[PDB]
Amino acid sequence: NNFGAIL
Amino acid sequence: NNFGAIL
Amino acid sequence: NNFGAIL
Repeated sequence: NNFGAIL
Repeated sequence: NNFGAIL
Repeated sequence: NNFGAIL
């Protein structure tokens, strides 16, 4: 799971 | 899991 | 898991 920014 | 920024 | 910045 992603809980931040993947720029 | 990602809890920060992956720029 | 990542809890910081990966620039």
